[PDB]
Amino acid sequence: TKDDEVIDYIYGKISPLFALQYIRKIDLKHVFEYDYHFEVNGTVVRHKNKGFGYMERFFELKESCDERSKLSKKQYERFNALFNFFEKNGVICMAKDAGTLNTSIEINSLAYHGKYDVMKKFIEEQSVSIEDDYKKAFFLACLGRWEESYDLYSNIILNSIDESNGCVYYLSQINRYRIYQSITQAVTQFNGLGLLTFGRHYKPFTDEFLARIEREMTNFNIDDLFNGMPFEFQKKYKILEFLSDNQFLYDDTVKLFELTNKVRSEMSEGSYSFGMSSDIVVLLRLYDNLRFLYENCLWSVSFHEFHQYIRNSMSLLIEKAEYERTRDIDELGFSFFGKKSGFFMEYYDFVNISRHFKIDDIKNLERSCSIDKIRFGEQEKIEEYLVGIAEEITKQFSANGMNVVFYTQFISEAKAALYFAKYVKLSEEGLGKIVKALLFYFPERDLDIGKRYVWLERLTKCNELPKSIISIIDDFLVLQAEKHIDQNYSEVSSNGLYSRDYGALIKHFEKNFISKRLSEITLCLTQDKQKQIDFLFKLLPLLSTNAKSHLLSFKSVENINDLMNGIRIGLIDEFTPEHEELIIEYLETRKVNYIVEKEKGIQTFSSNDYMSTFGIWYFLEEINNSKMEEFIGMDDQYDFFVDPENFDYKKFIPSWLKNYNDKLLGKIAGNKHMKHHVIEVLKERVKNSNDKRYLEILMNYFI
Amino acid sequence: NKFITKDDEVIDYIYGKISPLFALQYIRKIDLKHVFEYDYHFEVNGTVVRHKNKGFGYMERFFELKESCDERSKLSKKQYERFNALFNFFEKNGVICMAKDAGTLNTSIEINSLAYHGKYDVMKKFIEEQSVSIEDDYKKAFFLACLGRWEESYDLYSNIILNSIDESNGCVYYLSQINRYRIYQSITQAVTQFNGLGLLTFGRHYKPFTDEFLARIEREMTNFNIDDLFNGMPFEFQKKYKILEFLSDNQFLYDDTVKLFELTNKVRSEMSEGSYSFGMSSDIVVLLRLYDNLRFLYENCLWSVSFHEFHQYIRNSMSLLIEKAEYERTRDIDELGFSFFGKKSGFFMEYYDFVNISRHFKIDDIKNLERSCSIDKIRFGEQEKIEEYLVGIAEEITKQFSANGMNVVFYTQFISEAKAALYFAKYVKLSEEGLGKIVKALLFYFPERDLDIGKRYVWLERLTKCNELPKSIISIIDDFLVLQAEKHIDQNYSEVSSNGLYSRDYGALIKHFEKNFISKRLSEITLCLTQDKQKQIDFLFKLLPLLSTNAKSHLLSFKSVENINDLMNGIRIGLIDEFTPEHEELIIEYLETRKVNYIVEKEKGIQTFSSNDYMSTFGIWYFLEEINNSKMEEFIGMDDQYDFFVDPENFDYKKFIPSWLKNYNDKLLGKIAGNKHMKHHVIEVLKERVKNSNDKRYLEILMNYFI
Amino acid sequence: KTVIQDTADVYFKRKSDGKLVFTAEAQTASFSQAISEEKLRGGIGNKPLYILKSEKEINLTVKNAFFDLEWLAMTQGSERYEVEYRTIAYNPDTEEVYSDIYIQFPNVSPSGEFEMSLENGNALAPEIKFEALADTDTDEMAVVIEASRD
Amino acid sequence: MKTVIQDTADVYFKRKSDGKLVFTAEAQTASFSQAISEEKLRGGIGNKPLYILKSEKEINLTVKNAFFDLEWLAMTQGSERYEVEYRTIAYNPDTEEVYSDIYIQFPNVSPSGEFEMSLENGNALAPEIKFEALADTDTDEMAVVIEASRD
Repeated sequence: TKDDEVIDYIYGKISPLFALQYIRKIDLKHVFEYDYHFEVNGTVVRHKNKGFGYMERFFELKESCDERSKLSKKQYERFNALFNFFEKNGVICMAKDAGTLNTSIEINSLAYHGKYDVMKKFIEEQSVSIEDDYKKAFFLACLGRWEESYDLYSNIILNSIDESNGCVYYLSQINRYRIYQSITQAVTQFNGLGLLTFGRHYKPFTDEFLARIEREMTNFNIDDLFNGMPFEFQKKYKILEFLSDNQFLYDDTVKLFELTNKVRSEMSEGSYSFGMSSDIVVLLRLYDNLRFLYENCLWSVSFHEFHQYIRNSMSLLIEKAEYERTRDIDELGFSFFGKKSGFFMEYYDFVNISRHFKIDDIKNLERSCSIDKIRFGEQEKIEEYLVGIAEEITKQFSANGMNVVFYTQFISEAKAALYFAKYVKLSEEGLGKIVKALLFYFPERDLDIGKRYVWLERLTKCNELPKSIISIIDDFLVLQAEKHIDQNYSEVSSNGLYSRDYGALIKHFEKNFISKRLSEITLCLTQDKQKQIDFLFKLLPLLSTNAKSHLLSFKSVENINDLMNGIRIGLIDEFTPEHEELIIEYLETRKVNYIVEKEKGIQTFSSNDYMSTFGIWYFLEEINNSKMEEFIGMDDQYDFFVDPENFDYKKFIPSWLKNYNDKLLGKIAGNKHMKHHVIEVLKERVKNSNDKRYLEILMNYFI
Repeated sequence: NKFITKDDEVIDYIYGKISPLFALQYIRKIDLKHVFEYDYHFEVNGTVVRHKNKGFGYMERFFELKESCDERSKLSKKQYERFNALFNFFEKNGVICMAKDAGTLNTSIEINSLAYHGKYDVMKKFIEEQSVSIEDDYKKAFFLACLGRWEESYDLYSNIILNSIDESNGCVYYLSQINRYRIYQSITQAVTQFNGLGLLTFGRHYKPFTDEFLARIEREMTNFNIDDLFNGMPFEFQKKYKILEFLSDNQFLYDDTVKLFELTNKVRSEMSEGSYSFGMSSDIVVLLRLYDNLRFLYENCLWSVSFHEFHQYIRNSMSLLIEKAEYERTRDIDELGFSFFGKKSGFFMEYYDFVNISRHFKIDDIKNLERSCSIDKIRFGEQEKIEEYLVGIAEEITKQFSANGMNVVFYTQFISEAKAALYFAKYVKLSEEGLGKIVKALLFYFPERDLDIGKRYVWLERLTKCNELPKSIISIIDDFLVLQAEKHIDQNYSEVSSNGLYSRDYGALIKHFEKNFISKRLSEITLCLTQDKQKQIDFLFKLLPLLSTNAKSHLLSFKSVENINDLMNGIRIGLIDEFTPEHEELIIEYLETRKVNYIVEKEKGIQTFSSNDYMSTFGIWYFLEEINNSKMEEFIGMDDQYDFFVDPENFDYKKFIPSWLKNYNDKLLGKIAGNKHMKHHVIEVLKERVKNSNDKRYLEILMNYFI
Repeated sequence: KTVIQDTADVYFKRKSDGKLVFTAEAQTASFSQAISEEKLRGGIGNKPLYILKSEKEINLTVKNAFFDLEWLAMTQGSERYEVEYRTIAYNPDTEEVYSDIYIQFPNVSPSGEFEMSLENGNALAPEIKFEALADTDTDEMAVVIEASRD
Repeated sequence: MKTVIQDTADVYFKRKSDGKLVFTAEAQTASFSQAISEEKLRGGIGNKPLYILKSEKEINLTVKNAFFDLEWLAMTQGSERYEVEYRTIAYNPDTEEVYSDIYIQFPNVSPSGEFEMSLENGNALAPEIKFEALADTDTDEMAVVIEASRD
């Protein structure tokens, strides 16, 4: 009846929720005994209300003006508190009066933004409240210091008994269980595989600590934690049941599954969606879950299941965005959606993708989405985040002290961030910092030479190359050259790229380099350092004329490896009969090897397979020697290249065409004997597969 | 479990821990870890590995006793009987041997529930028989529930729940209570959805339940809370049957859904990389899990099988499996791709898979699968059992709708399965009698509310895709047309459709397969009809080719052509060879009227649409030379396609819709490709669309004709 | 992190009178236009002289809980169901409400699957599916009214 | 016996320059991937050469059953880059008889897996790990395959 009778109930069943900084909107259905629905857009719909509408009156009063003053001063303060709390969580109006809504999301946790230095300042500070200790423990846990976090959690849980607030006790116990689980899995994985992956045995935790934690929680179960809480905590805080077990992520994941199926069906059918689409719901739910789990200092964010959920949500959103840009015109689109408002990727989305993905998932995204067309906004914060990452890497790996525990939790984020930096614009000084961090101080164990060069080119793709980066690369290359002085310092790579590609990258943009340091190094080279002369032989274009003249003496003359290395730099332009003789010698040795293998039933596949370039030379009239025809039957590529009319086209693997340079593909479409057959395999592959490169080859050159 | 040291003690322990589980027909394999307190882990294959064991391997001891014939004889007769019971249970469940010695294993899948096979008549006969035991009562309750007689199902379940405690059975009480709750939920949702939208749907307010029953079901269980059913009831059940805990809450369809979501993500990731998987792939696990779930929820007589959640699960699992099969059909290998697993199951769709697709799918999702995957290339097996299933569906429909008996409750459940079966029967080679029965059931007795005159033609044509048209089907479609003609006396009948085709397309379909089809009964109907009753004039003129020569002359004296619909239909039947200037004058008059109402609309500013744009066909007339009049050009600017065809010289290609080319004939696409004025823009737009989309028809059209 | 959302409005009405059934909103509102054709006709008769084989089917979807209280009760105790959509569009340059969009169908048929028996208590949401139905006379289905005269 | 169809595989690791057999054997998942890629890193050359090709090339691996060893593990508790050997059995489809064994060997292998499962619910062991096949500048490398069934 009276307005005071309305507002007192709301305070009575809302006010205890002030201990938490946030509650998700869809969780408010629990605190009202399932009476209403509170949608992810902030609107209100009634479900089981049969009596007076205690919900609608509050929004009626909020909209009204004079009714606000008709209450008492204490009730006016209560209304002010309720209004402030509701505005902080985004509940705007009700469905009947609902107009246009612009939900506000804002993560303020220092953990999300990765400002570790500020965390370091905060930690060395004397706490004045239990909440401060809880925050400090979480900051330590995110910082990798997994040992002291347990002690601070024990202290906060011991000192929280004599206080009328069970929320801190409950949350601290959940966090303690989580850190214990993480410690156990970490030590197990260490003692199992780190002796092989890292090269040594690493034991960050003393045996006493593991024994104590095992003794303390050998007999603890998580499902019955809430039932052991007092009845008041049973009653007021029913909004926190869903966090006790792992059923919460189950309930979110099933909803994501249903939404994903709906979105995929929508995409396949080619329909339109009015009102609220099925992807805005996913985005809002994802952001709500993120800020719930972050602002309230919940440790569940550093586990695999949360990563899977956020990964799937982002992948679905990006796929829908890519499909949106390439939809057909039909006869309805322009009137309803003109001047397409493309899905802009802001700083929050970039941080999410960088933190929660691995390299394989990003590559999978790149193979099925033209991610370079997507706009990238708010670039200053992207630059700040990237520079902070680079500085943290440099600081961590420059000193003698490396935190292995924090190394496992951080190296993936830095890896993914420096990979994804390809599609965004960078400042010059920031580019210098990032390139220095990627080249010098990034560990070699996890990142190889070829991977480093590929990453450097990826970062080069969007920004030009000024002189500072050239000097940085020159310094690292000189360091690598001088390190290659021990008799056993062989180099390895996963893509077979090595330092030759570094030289090529330098030469591609700037053309008249001198590199005085390398000239000084080579001028003092006397003799008897075979691998040292071989190393900078492939570095010849970056050397001086006098250095070149010095190097031409005691040169690795004509060996097949040396022949290919020298012809890859341009030292040899046209073949000589000696080169043909060496090619024939290699072919004859390979034929004897093939006879031996056939006797033994052995087949070999090599990344150093020179067997294929010989047919390439023969087909383009590089070599006029006519004794190649006797080596038919060794490898399929040789037969295809040299005898187009004799090769059986059934063996023609269609993955070969990807590696051909464009002028071959122009020349491959000139001879009659290779036009009737390659066309058919091209059509079959383009029809039965979604590879766009095959379509490009079929379209531009053959047709 | 720290005192297990003797072999006979091992057998006693295993018997004590397994013996309560002989009441159920079958139990899920992967949930056996719950019984043994997480001690071991039963992989879905059937092997076992150690998980939380620190003492004697009693399961290992039983396994090694199993393969040792001599040691099996070293036990007492009572112990021999216990071991035999254990062996029979372990063989029925599906477990075979240990993981460390597992070689090649062939797990068996079999479903015996009569509800799954759709044998309704035998089920009715079983229902009418006299009961024997309480388990028989449980079976009859399930059968009554599946038959749409939800009224007596509640009564039977109440009787068994009242008599349950006398026999000291534990499983029957729990299962009966759960089934009671689900059947109540379903009754409530049925009446609510009835009063909500069935009034508009069926056209009447159907009330198949008396009000007192609703009052009682509301009274008895107002405050039923289902999560407490396991926890609140005695402890011996709480310690023995801990495997059956999940049936109470809703997590029993959440855990499986989340696991399927994870496996789907893994399979999709592996598809886009080209990885080769050894051992148990990530798709075999889905099939095994789905079959175990089906066996559990169908053998043990549960009512959770008619719900939307379980249908979603089956839909997703089957769709993922078919996607994987289609991908594995076409891919590239260098040398060793075929070396690994040098064979393929090929996803041979068996009888159980066909039943699964029929029961738990709708038309839209089958259409999605048709768009994505190529089902025609997938092989089919046991064409005899599927024929039996389809004929059973047809006979049930004929029996139900032939007499005045109609059960609306059964109608809500049976019609989706009937539709899905008759749609998906396109890819399976059918017999003669079965084809005749199916065609009769589709054409005559299938309700017109769920299937208008439009989609029936689609379904019949798709059943003629993989089969021929023998004399019986032609005769029965002739019978359908004759029934339509006898029906074509109503003064208001309009033959509405959601596809655009009517009874004339059935006759055209017949004439395509067999031409010399001078009709007999239709000829008499036409002859007996005079000029006064002219409602049948349209239906007869639409169906001109199916008539006699005397009927031809009579219709020549009959009928008239004055408006443009008559002209268009006569063109549709091939009667009209050319145009005298009179039809041209009529076309010009229609075009002129279009201009005046167009200027009116422009004055008010509506736009329009009107859908069947006869002026696009007029532009087609103009381009393709059949009409060469010059007055046609006065109407440029009506539609985008009109300008695209009539005057390509002064037509901007921004206004070109790529989806027009879907509706282009072989000869028309050939003619348009033969031109030079607009060709290059056409190739450029088609290339732009093919490059960035996944429509195979676009690529085929671009390739075959323009190149 | 700010997302802008829009609304719509749906109005059923039975023919031969003005009985009004309506939904306040259309959340899902999956409007799906599709085109599909297959090989057809025997091809005999020399020239076909006709290329107008067309198969245009229109599907709709609505969300609501408002079934009207005046005649639902009277019928509680096949004359078409024509619908009229109404929505608004704004000029991107000015972002001001200046155009009213009216979409009209003169003949529809409700085709809802009566198998929505779900397991838990949902948020009502009785999704209703509609199919564009056409007679054999002329025109019908798609008619659009465009405002923003200025 | 209706429709399942299964098979099996085997995995053997090795420490280069030593006879130390310290690793798993089974490879339950055992996904095996090949990928050849190229980009515009040669987008420009002085022309008239002969070629370079390149093709990058890289092959991945992943196996999981654990239980590496206890002797060699003990002696390592107190960087040859390792080598692997595969052993798989194939049967003739016509006769379904065990007649062929496949020998696959990769001379170099780089173990690099995400050293954080951090899954909320404790699993039944099976720490899946992946491998990358390292290649040098000398010759050969990658794969050597031997085929049995000389019947």
